[PDB]
Amino acid sequence: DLELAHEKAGQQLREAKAQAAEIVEQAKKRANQIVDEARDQARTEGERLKAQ
Amino acid sequence: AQAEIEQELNSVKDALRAQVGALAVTGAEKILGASIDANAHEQLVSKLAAE
Repeated sequence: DLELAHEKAGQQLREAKAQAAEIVEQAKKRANQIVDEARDQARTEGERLKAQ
Repeated sequence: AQAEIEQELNSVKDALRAQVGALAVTGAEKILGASIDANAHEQLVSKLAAE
């Protein structure tokens, strides 16, 4: 029973660590959207002014 | 954007300046080609002899 309890402790640490990696990867994925949407808006306004 | 708007604006002034300068030189050539005669050499050849 104590060996199974030790295995359960290790299992939840591996699960939490796997979710931690996924949380950070979703943040990296989100950062690229924030930066590229700013680029397209800024370049579009630059063309708006250039045509005028 | 803004800097490039100023980049184009000054380039247009220079394109005009390049044509106006050619016309001003042509104008001076046509004016001198009619305003100069024997009465000018006594004021130019005489000037060079001191230079």
